[PDB]
Amino acid sequence: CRQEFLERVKANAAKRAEAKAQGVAVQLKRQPAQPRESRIVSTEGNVPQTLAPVP
Amino acid sequence: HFKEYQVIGRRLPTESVPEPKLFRMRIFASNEVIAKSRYWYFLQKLHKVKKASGEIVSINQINEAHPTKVKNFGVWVRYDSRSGTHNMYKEIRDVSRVAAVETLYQDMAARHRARFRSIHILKVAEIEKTADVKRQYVKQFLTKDLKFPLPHRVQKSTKTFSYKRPSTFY
Amino acid sequence: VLKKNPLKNKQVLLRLNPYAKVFAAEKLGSKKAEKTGTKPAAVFTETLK
Amino acid sequence: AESHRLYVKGKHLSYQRSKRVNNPNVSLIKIEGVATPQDAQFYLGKRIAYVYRASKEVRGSKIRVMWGKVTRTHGNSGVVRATFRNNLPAKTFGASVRIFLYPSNI
Amino acid sequence: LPHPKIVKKHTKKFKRHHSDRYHRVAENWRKQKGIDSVVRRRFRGNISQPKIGYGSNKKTKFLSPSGHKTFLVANVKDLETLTMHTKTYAAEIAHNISAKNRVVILARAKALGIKVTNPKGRLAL
Amino acid sequence: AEQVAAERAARKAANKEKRAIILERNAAYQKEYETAERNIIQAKRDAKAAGSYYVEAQHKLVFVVRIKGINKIPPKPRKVLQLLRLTRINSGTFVKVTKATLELLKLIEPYVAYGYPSYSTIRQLVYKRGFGKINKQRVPLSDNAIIEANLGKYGILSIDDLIHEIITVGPHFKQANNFLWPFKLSNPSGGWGVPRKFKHFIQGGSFGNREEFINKLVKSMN
RNA sequence: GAAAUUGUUGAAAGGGAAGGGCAUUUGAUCAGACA
RNA sequence: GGAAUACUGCCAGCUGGGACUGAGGACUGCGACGUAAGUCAAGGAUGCUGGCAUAAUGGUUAUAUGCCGCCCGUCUUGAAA
RNA sequence: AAGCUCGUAUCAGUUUUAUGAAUGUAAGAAUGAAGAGCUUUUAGUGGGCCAUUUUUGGUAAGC
Repeated sequence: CRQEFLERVKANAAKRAEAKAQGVAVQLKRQPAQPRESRIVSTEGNVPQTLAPVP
Repeated sequence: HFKEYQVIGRRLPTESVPEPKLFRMRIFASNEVIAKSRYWYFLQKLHKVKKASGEIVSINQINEAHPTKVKNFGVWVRYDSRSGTHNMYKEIRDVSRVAAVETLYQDMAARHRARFRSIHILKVAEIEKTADVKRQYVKQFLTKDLKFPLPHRVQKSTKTFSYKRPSTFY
Repeated sequence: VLKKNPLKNKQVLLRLNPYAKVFAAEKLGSKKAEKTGTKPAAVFTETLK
Repeated sequence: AESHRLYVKGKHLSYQRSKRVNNPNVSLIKIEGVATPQDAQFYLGKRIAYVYRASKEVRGSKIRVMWGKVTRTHGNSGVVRATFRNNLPAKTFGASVRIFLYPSNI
Repeated sequence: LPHPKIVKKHTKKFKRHHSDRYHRVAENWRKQKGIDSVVRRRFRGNISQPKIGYGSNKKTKFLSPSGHKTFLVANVKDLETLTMHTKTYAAEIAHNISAKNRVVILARAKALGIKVTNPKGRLAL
Repeated sequence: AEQVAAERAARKAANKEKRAIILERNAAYQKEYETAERNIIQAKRDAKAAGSYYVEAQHKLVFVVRIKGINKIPPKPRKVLQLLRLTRINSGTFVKVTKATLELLKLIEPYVAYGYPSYSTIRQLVYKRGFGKINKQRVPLSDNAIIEANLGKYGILSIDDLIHEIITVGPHFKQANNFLWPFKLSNPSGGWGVPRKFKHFIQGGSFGNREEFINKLVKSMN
């Protein structure tokens, strides 16, 4: 049930040691799944192929 | 009133499968949001995908090429009914594709009691050459020098009382 | 003692947001932009039709 | 000569109401020659007077008046709402009510 | 004295339910204790009840139309209390004061400039 | 006694200095928004010129307006509406979009109309219906010192810094959003458009995601 | 010397109920301010 | 090829008409304009003008009119009855 | 209702992530709230009818 908590606290112990041993912006908190960032997707080989209920 | 939309989707790019096949189709709707929703609804039926598995890459308004030339359209329609779904081919004479599908949706509701959620527009095509126009009610208007009157016209009153006894001449 | 709305009553609009004077002066909402000639490619046009 | 009219004749139709609750504070007035909401926009703010006739001579007249202003257009036919100083008697549903030409924006 | 315009909220009297039907039921207000009363459950078209929303404006509470608080007065020594407060309070000569003493109080109140709400009380000629 | 005009004049000098800081910040935010939207436009044009497709960056901010009454609501969504501070009908709040918040929106879809706000709507919402939670006590904004006194802890020092933290969903979004008392909107000026409000927006109703027409909707409600 | 209940006089209303609430016309009647 | 325009969105663009509201009561604050003094639409209405000064306000009251409005109390029951 | 603590990190008919054979835990995830715990004691209360969704049985049909 709490199998992840002890492991992530051990990861918090690894990231606290890494925090002290570096000029740090810490971020040990888990952030939820963000909205998707912008990307330019190219259609050079992979052509935008049409479909329809032909059927 | 309608609007035609090119809507594309390519089931979200993950590991080991980069750049999928980009599934493109033309969607008649009233606005962009409805077009998007209709596209996902069609994708779930054409193959086994979901709304969360993909992404709308491009939504674009397809304006009509020559909105001044009267065309002879033939629309392949299928729709869910009181019984099982079935194909239908109706021929429509109109100026634009948006206006022709508009007249179809109102006619489908009028003669078959099918709302917007039932109708699957398959293919709207121009019939280029006449005498290949199949339906007789459309071929009715393709005769040489068609001169027909509009007998018995109503005169729209602005008041309640008239002083003439109206003349429905034309 | 009473809530003066901005948007209307330009005086309280200038009480908050001191830039409102500069925004109105340069117009900055009706601001024109320079045009380019980046024509869409053959692929985009053919797949649109 | 015959015409001395400096106002537009109109009819007090009803009170502002639902099916079951009438609001006596707001009276609906049909102005003659007005058929749209757009035409009645000229008539907002103008002083209406219901001129009735009472047998007892109060202050040197057997003629009595109730004042009020046209407030806002009501519906799609040019019938306009009206608020009077003292409300209209409810017996006056279908009575002639005088829409004056002041205050003018002309 | 400068006062706001007086808004009463409820000019009418809060009469008891069925006080106009029966003669044995007084017009004096009582709350309908019964659970199946349509007055208690405040139905459409039933009599309005006293509730704290009808409370008069604090700046214009207890004031007569003239913007004066009425103050009952029996004699000169009690009238002499409102020497300083002439535009706040106005005198009210008590109902039981004789016609002999009312003329004393009225003359004295004219001298100090304290307003009497009820002259013409026992002032027949 | 002294101090009658001396401390007053020094206070006026401090007021002028603080105001000037706000001015150059506002100019910086104005230029930021303008160049941002120009970048979206030009990247779209360049994508078409390359024969490519430009996806936009997914929206990170929604405005949620309650559409339904307090009654005949299941508890599963009724708790959610209290958590989004949508206590009465037509009450509106800003929501940061995550995986955690999007499913909260999916539970309450028949009861709210939400979408993605523009800068113009947020500017008009905060300028007109702007109210702060100062210990409690729904305080009207009206003065920049009122914003700075509470949110100077988190950088924010004026009304437009607060709007900036709302739209450009920042490091201190939670504090600016929770500071803002839930907006109390009127019923829409032009009407709802639809005959029946309780169908999904896609099928001729009001509720659910409308994505962009929330700007048309909320500006009439404002 | 109350009310129930009744007579007379004056006003008013009344086409298979009445009394009650909101609002006003009409008739009746009344309060100040101008001390 | 070179334009216009629709639709959509923004303006801390301008300019009219209409309605309801004026709460507070020496001064403090935040501002705007001004070369400064001073002014202001900036911490909630003032300025000007007219009729009446009593039944003209308004109230109480009898009635008319539009709309609403089961007969209270008890006792049952999940309710009405 | 009364007293004594902390007015707080005391939590929530909610979502997420992870652990699991629409329910179970944990969180240095989200969002929401300043009404939290502990004694002492003091009123009233101890029926149900209707409908929606799961699910097991049923039949001319209801159920």
